[PDB]
Amino acid sequence: VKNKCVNFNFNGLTGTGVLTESNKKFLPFQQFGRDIADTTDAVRDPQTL
Amino acid sequence: LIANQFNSAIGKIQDSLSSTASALGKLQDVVNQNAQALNTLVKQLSSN
Ligand SMILES: *[C@@H]1O[C@H](CO)[C@@H](O)[C@H](O)[C@H]1NC(C)=O
Repeated sequence: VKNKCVNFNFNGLTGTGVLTESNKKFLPFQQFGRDIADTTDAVRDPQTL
Repeated sequence: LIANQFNSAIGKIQDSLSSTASALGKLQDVVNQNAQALNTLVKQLSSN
C-alpha cells in the first residue's frame, strides 16, 4: 500500500509511517538508506527494486 | 561635514557586514548550540 500509515516490514526491518516513491538514486548494491540521526528514511522494495 | 562622516560611516557597516561571516558570532552560536543538543538528544536513542 502507499500513502497510509502502516506497520511496514522490510526483510525483517520494521517501522511505522507513510511510504511514497522516493527520488533518491541508490547504487544497485545499496540496500536501504538512513538519515543524519541514523534513522531509517529510505527503503528499496526487495521485490520491486 | 558631519553628514558625510555619518553617511560614509554607514557604508562601512554594509561591507563590515557583507563579507566578515564572523560578525554574527553570537546569534549563529545560539542556533548552533540548540541544534547540537537535539542531535545529542536524538542520538541517545540508539543506545542500549
Ligand atoms: C521476483 O522478483 C524479481 C525482482 O524483483 C521480479 O523481476 C520477478 O518477476 C519476481 N517474481 C515474479 C513472479 O514476479
